[PDB]
Amino acid sequence: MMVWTPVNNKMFETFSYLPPLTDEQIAAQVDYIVANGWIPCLEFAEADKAYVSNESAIRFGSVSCLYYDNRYWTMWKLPMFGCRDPMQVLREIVACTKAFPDAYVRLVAFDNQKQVQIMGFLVQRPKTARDFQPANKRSV
Amino acid sequence: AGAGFKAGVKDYRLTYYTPDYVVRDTDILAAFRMTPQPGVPPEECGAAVAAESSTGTWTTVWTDGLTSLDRYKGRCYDIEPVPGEDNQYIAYVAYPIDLFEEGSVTNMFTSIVGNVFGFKALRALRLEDLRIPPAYVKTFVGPPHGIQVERDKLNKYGRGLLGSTIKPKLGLSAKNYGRAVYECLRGGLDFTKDDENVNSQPFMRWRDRFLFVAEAIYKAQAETGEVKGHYLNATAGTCEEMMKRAVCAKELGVPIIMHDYLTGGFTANTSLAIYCRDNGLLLHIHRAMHAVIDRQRNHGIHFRVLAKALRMSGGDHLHSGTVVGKLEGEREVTLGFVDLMRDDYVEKDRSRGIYFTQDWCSMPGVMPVASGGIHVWHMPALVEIFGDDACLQFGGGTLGHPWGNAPGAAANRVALEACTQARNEGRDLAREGGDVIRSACKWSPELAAACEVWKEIKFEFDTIDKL
Amino acid sequence: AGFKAGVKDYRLTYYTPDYVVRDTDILAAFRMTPQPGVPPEECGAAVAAESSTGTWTTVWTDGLTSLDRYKGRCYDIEPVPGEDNQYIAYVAYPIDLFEEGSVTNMFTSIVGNVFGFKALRALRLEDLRIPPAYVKTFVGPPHGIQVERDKLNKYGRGLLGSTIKPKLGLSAKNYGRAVYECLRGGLDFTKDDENVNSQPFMRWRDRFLFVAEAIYKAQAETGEVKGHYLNATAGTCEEMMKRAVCAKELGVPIIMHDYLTGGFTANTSLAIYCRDNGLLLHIHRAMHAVIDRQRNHGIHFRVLAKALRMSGGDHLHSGTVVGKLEGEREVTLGFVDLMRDDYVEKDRSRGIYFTQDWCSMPGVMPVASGGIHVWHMPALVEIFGDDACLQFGGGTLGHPWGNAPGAAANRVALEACTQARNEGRDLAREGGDVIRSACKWSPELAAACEVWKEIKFEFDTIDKL
Amino acid sequence: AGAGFKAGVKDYRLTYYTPDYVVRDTDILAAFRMTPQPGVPPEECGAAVAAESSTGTWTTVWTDGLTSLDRYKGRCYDIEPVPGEDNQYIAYVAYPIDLFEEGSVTNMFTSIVGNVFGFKALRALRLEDLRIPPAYVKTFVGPPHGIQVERDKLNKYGRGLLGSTIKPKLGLSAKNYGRAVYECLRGGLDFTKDDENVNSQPFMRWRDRFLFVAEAIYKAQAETGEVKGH
Amino acid sequence: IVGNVFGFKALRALRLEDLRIPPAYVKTFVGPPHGIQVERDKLNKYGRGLLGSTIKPKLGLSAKNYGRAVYECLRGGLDFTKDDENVNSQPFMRWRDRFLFVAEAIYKAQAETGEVKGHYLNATAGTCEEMMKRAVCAKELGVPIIMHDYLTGGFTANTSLAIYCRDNGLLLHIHRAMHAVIDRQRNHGIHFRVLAKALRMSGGDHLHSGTVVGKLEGEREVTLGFVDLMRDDYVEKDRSRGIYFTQDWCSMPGVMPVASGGIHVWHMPALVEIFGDDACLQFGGGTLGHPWGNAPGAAANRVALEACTQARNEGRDLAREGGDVIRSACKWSPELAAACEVWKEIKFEFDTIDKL
Ligand SMILES: O=C(O)[C@@](O)(COP(=O)(O)O)[C@H](O)[C@H](O)COP(=O)(O)O
Ligand SMILES: O=C(O)[C@@](O)(COP(=O)(O)O)[C@H](O)[C@H](O)COP(=O)(O)O
Ligand SMILES: O=C(O)[C@@](O)(COP(=O)(O)O)[C@H](O)[C@H](O)COP(=O)(O)O
Ligand SMILES: [Mg+2]
Ligand SMILES: [Mg+2]
Ligand SMILES: [Mg+2]
Ligand SMILES: [Mg+2]
Repeated sequence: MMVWTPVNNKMFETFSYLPPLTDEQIAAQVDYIVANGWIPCLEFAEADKAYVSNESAIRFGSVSCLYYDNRYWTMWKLPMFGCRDPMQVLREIVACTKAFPDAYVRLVAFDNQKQVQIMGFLVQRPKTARDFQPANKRSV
Repeated sequence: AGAGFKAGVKDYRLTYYTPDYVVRDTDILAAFRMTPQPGVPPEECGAAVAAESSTGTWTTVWTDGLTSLDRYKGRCYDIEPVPGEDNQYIAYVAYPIDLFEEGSVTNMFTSIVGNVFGFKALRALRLEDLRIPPAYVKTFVGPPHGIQVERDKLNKYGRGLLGSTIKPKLGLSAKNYGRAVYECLRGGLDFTKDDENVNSQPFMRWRDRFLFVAEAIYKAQAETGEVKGHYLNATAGTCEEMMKRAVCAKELGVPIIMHDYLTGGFTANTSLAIYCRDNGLLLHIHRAMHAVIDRQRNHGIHFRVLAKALRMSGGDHLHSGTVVGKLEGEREVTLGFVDLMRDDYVEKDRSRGIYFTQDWCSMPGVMPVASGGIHVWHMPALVEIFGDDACLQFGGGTLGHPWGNAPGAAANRVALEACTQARNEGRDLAREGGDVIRSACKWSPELAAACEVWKEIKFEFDTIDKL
Repeated sequence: AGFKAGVKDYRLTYYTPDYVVRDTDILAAFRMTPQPGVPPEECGAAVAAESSTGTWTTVWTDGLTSLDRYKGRCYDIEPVPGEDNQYIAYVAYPIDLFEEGSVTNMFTSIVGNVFGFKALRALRLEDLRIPPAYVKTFVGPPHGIQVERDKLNKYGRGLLGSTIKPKLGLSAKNYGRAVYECLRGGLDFTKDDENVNSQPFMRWRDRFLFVAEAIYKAQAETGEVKGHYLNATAGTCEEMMKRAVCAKELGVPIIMHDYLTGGFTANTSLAIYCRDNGLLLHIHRAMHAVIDRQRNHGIHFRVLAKALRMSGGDHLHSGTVVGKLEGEREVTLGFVDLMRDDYVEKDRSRGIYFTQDWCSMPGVMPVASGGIHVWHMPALVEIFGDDACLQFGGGTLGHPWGNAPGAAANRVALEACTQARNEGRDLAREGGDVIRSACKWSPELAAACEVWKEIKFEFDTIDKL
Repeated sequence: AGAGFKAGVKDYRLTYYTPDYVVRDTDILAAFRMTPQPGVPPEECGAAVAAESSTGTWTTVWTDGLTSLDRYKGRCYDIEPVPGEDNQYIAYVAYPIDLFEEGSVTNMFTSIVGNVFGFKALRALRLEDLRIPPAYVKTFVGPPHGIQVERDKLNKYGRGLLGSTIKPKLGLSAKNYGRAVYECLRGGLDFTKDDENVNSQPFMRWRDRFLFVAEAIYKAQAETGEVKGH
Repeated sequence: IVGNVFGFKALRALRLEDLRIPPAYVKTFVGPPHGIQVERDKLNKYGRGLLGSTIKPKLGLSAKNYGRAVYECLRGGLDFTKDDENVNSQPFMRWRDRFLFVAEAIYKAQAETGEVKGHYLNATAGTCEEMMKRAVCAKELGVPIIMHDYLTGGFTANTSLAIYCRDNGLLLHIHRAMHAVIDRQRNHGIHFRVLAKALRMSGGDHLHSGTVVGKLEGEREVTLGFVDLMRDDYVEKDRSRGIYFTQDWCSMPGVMPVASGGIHVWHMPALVEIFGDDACLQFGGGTLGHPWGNAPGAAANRVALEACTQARNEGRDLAREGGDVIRSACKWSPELAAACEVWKEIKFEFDTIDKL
C-alpha cells in the first residue's frame, strides 16, 4: 500500500497527473488544436497569482458560491485568430516563456461556436516552485 | 340549421384523426408507440390518445360549441406501422401551443401522459419522443448554468470531469462521510456526491454532513490547488426542507448541490433550479426512478423525453448511463439523447431514436453524467462515447481500490488523463484502448493496483430497451 | 474480517433466508424477472443491496459502520405460478434507512436504481409494508374521510362530482357558467380537469374568481354545501402556493393537486398547507398508468396509493372498474381498503402481500371517475359503498338537456340506488330494475338512460393479479 | 492563414448589409424610415443602423473572434426607396432572438432604438414597425386580463364602454373629485378617470381621492344597478 | 408639461426647449445618490478626467469572456469599464454570471495596479423587482458602481434605483439610450438639456453628455450649455448656448458628464479642452480595437489623457497645441504610437441637425 502525499503535492488541472510533457508531446497537442480549427492562446501568472484563492470574499455578503480569485490569468498578446501553423504557436510559447521566465504559463485554445475554452495545460512553471512532487514522489 | 349539439357517443376518429393536417412550427408533437386491443382500429386508437390528452372525452359535450375545437384539439396526423411487430403503431399527435402553461413541465406531462396510458382500449402505450418548439422552449428558465458556464466557474477544461459516490450508500456518520470525501477529492477527483438516497436520516442528519463535507472540500482544494466540490443532496420531503438545505449550501459557499428530480418531482425541481440560478449554485440532477418508467420497449416513457423534460425544468448535470456499466443503456440510443441533452440543434435520426428534429433555441446544454458499475478498464470506451463534455463517476471504482480513496482517485485520474492524451495525439480509443490502459498501469502503481482487481469485470447482458 | 478488494456475489451479504423480520422493518414485494444465467437468489440479493447499502464491488468503508444493522435483506423468494422466469422477492429494510416524513426518500431507496439493472429483464414493485413506527413520522392527510364529511355536512350516500369539459379551451367565464349549472342540479362538487392549470385561453386567477361566484350561487340556490376542486398544480412550489393561498382567501372548501406530475415533495408541502389552513385536498393520479399498467414491470397502484396516504390527500382517484379506464374488481377492492381502512390483513386474492396497520392515520376518500354514466350507478354503489366520490364529466355535460338536468339525473340515480340498498335490495342482482324504475319516474334520468343505454367498456384486462 | 484580427475602421456594409439573407421565423424585424446625410450610401446607412443596434461599433474589435458574429449580428436585408421622396429609404433589419432579454420591453427598446437615432451620418430616422415573433411574444406575461376577460368581469356586452375624465385637470379637492365622479357614473357612464397628471398634489393627496372615489363608485353602482369603475 | 400637447391637431410641431425648475421644487427631490465631489472622494481620484470603456462586441460575449475583456481593460490604466446599454440578461450571458466574473476581474485589476477599479454593471431590467435583484447582488459583491438606462427603464424605476443607491452606497451611472428619438430634431420633441435636468432630479452620478467630436451628434455650444446645467449649482440665462432660463440648483449635487462614442486618442486634446477634469471619457472601440489588445489600448488612452492634462496644467493651449502634445506622446509611448497610427485619418464631420 502506497500513501498519496498531502505535502507539497499541488497539481495544475489537465495532464498534471501524467509524466511531464516532452517537446514532442507538446507539439502533438498543438497539432490537435490546429487540426480542429481552435484558437490558440497563451496565459501567464506570477507565483502568488497562480492558484485559486478567496481573499476578495472579505468584501462579500453571502455570495461566495463559485467565486474564486486567480481563475483569470494574464493574456499573452492576443488569441491567435486564424492561425493554422503549429510552428507559429510553438514560437509564441518560446517568446512568452522568454519574456516571463519566472511565471507560470499555460497554453489554452478556444472554440468560438461553443464559445468556451476547449483545452489547456501548463507549459512552464517557475524554477523556484517547491510545492509540487515529481511523478515518482507522489506516493510513499 | 347548421352544426348543433347532438348528445351521445361517436368515434374519436371523426374529430381527432386528421391525416391531412400540416403541423405548425409552434405545435408540440408527440410520437406514441401504441398497441391497440383487438378490434380497435389504429386510427381510432390514435384519435383516442389525441382526444383524451387534449380536449375530448368519451361522449359529446355541448360546451364545445362555446369555444373552437378546431383551434384547441390535439390531432393524430400520422400513423406509422412498426416493422417487426404485428400490433404496434407509431401514432403522431400535434398539440397547439395554447394548451400548455408557460414554463411548466408538470403541465406538459399532465396533458400528454396524464390519463391515456390507462385506457382499456389499448394494451400498451409508450411515449418515444416529443418535439418541443422554440416558442415553448423560450417560456422556460431552463438550466441554472449549463455546460459552458459550469466549466468557466470551475476553471476546468480539456477533459471529462471525474467524480465518485460515497459508499456504503447508507449508514456512514457525517464525520466518516467527510473523511471519505476528503480522501477522494485529494487524490484527483473533481467531485464527490451524496448517494441518491442520502438525505437526512437517523445515522446521519443533513446539516452535520454539509458542515463536515464543506471542511473536506476546502481541505482538498487547499491541498491539491484545484477547485473541488461535492454534490450535497437537497432532495427532501417538502419544498420548505429542500430550500433549507439549498440555503445552507449557499451560506457555506460551496459550489454544487443535487436533486432527484423524478422522486422529488418537477414542481420542486423547477423551484430548486430557479433558486440555483439566483444564487449561483450548480445543480446536479440524479434520475432515480427513471427505469420504472423507461425500461420496457412496449410501455412507458423513453428516457430521451425525461431528459428533454429535465433540460426544460432545469439542471446543470443529468445522469446519462454508462453503456458499459451495471445499468442498461444501448450505445446508439444513448448517443442520441446525449446530443439532445448537450446540443443546440439535433436533426431527426431514427437510427438513434430521434423521431423529431429538436431546436433548443440557445437554451443551455446539460452535462451528461456516466455512472454505475464502471472502473479503470472502461475509461477508453467512456471517453470515446462521451468525449470531454461529461462527468464520469466511480463509486465502487474509487472506494473499492485496495489502497483506499486517494490512490483510488489517482488511478482514475491517471486513466482519464492518459486516454485524453492518447486521443489528442490521434490514437483511436475504440481499438487502442487496452494498450493505452496497459501502458498506464505499467507506469502508475496506483493504476496497476486498480487494473489487477477489476481485470475480469464486465457487464454484458441482453438489452431490453432496444430501438 | 479485513478489507478484501474486489467483486463477490451479492448473495453472500444480502440473501438472508433465515432472517426474522422486525416489526419496525419496511417490507417490499418485488416481482422479479432475471436474465438467463442469473440465479433468483443473486438477483434478489442485488435488489436488496443496491436499494440499501451496497454497490458492485467491495468497499473498505463498510468496516467503519455496521453492515448488519443497515443492510437491506432479501429474506424470501417465492416462485410465480404460471410463469417460467418470474419470482416474488421479499426485501426487508431497517427503519434507520429512511428520512422521517419523506415519501420522496422512501421511493428513492426502494425504486431508485434497481429497475435499470442489466442483470434483470423486468422488475415490478407489488406491495410495501409500512410499519406503524414509520407511518407515525408522517403528517398524512390534511383531514381524511370522517372530518371531510363533518365539514361538508354530507352523510349517508356517495358524493357526486363532475369534471368540466372540454378538457381545455373554455374561458374563465364559461368555466364558471358550466360549474354553476352542474352544482345547482344536484352535484356536490365539480372539478378542474387535471391539465387545466393556467393557460392562454384561461388564466388561473380569473377561473378561481368566476368559480367562487358559481359555488356560492349554487350553494344559495340549493341550500346544500358546494365546492369545486380548484387546481393548484403548477410549474414551481411558489406558484402552487400562490394558488392555494387565493383559494384560502376566497373561503372555498377544496383544492386539487396532481401528485405524480407535481411530485411528492410539492404534494407533501401542499398537504401541510391544507392542514394548517383548513382546505380539503383532492388528489388526481395523472401519469400513474405510465408506471402501473403492466404486470411485468413498474410499481403497482396500491403502492402509489399508500404513498399518497402518507404524503397527504383527502381524496384519491381509485378507478371505476366499469368505465373507460382499466381497473380489475378484486385488485380495486384491495387498494380501496388500503386507502380507507385502519387495518388491512394480507389477502393475495386481492393483491395484498402484507398486513398493513395504519395506526390511526386518516383514510383517503376513493374517487371513481372516467367513462361512467347512470347505468353504472348500481355497480358503483355496490363496489364502493357510501365512502366514495363518483364523478361524471361526459356523463353530466353530455346530457341532451344540459348540465343541471344531467346533474339531477345522476343525483336521482345515486339516491335511488342508496335507498334500494338500504331497503335490503341486492344491487348486484336488482340494479337494472332500480335504474329502470327511476328512469320511469324522472324525465331527467330517462333522457340520460336513453342516450347511454348501449354504452359499455368491456376489454381484456392487462393488470391481472 | 485564416481570418485574423485586423485593427481599424471599415465600412459597416461589409458585415451588416446582407441583401440575400432569408429571415428566420424567430427573428425580430424592424422597418426604419431612414434619411442619410449627403454622401452616405443607403446601404452603408442601413448597415450602420443594423450594426450599432446589435453587435457592432465604429472600428473593428478583436473580441468578435471569440464569438460568432454570424450568429448574433443584426442584418440589414432589404432597402426600399420611399415614393415621393428624394432622400428617404425604408431599411429592413433582422435581429436574432438571442439578442433580447425574455419578457423585457425595456431591453428590446434599448437595442432597437438605443443609439442609432443620434448618429451624425443620418439626418432623420423613424421606426415604423416591428415584427414580434411568437417565440418572443411567448416570453411576456402581457395584459393582466384583456378584452374578453374585462367584459366578463364587468358583465358588459353589446356596446362600447363609456367613460369620462374629471375636469378641471388639476385643482379639485378629493371631495369635489368624488362628487363629480358620482354625478357622472350615476347618469350612465361605465367609468370615470383621473386625468393623466392627477397623481398626488398639494390640492389633493392620492389616498384622500381613492377613498372618496370608492364612495362615489359604490353609490352610483347601488343607484343604477350597473357595475361602475373609476 | 409634455403629456398631451404635442399631439394637438392645431399645431404642426412642438418642441420643449428648456424648463426653469425653482429651488422650492428642486428641494423636494432626493436627487443624485452621490454627485461629483462625493464620487471622486470615494474613488480617491483627483486631477484628471476619469477613463472608461464599453466592452465590445455589444452582444454575443459569454460571461467569462466579458470578465476577461474587463480585466485586460482595467489593468492597462482605465478607471472603469461598462456593460453596453443593451447588455442586461440574455441567452448568451445571464446577468448573475456576468456580475460574478466582472467582480473577479475588478478585484484582480485593482490588486495588480494599486488603483481603485469599477465596472458599471447594468441593472436595467424588465421589472422593478428584477432591477432591484441586480442592484442587491452588486451591493453584496462590494463593487462600486452600477448603471441604468433611465429613458428605456423609465423615470419611476430610475428614481427607485437612485434611492436604493443612496441608501447602500453604490455609484449610479446613467445611460441615455433612446434620447435621440426624442431630442434630435430642431422642430419637434424635447431638447436634451431638459432630459438632463430631469435626470439630475431623478438621480444619477454620471450621465452621458455626447462627445461633440465623435460618431454621434452634439453641437459644441449646445453641449457646453447643458454640461454646466448637469454640473454647476447656478447657471445664468445664455441663449447662445441654448439656456432659456437662469437655473438655480440650490445645492443639489452635480452629475458627472460622460463623453462616449466614436472617440480615440487623437480626440483627447479636444475632449480635455471641452470638458475639463470633471468628466468621464469612454473608449469602447478605441480600447478594444487597439492592434495589441485591451491593456495596451487602455495604456494608450491613459497616456494620452495624462499628457494632455499635464500640458494644460503647464499653460499650453490644447485648442492650438493639441496635435503637438499627442505627437510628442506617440513618439514617447509605443502603445500610444500604435493607436495614433490606426486612427490617424478617422474623423466624424457632418452637417448638424440639432442647431441652436
Ligand atoms: O447508486 C448507485 O449505484 C450509483 O451511486 C453508482 O454507484 P457505483 O459507482 O458504486 O456503481 C449511481 O447512483 C447510479 O449510477 C445511478 O444510475 P444511473 O446513472 O443509470 O441513473
Ligand atoms: O380527464 C378525464 O378523462 C376525467 O376527467 C374523466 O372525464 P369523464 O368523466 O368525462 O370520463 C378524469 O380525469 C379521468 O377519469 C382520470 O382517470 P382516473 O380516475 O382513472 O385516474
Ligand atoms: O453603444 C455605443 O455605441 C457606446 O458604447 C459607444 O461605443 P464606442 O466607444 O465603441 O463608440 C455608447 O453606448 C454610446 O456612445 C452612447 O451614445 P451617447 O453617449 O451619445 O448616449
Ligand atoms: Mg447512487
Ligand atoms: Mg380529467
Ligand atoms: Mg387627460
Ligand atoms: Mg453602448
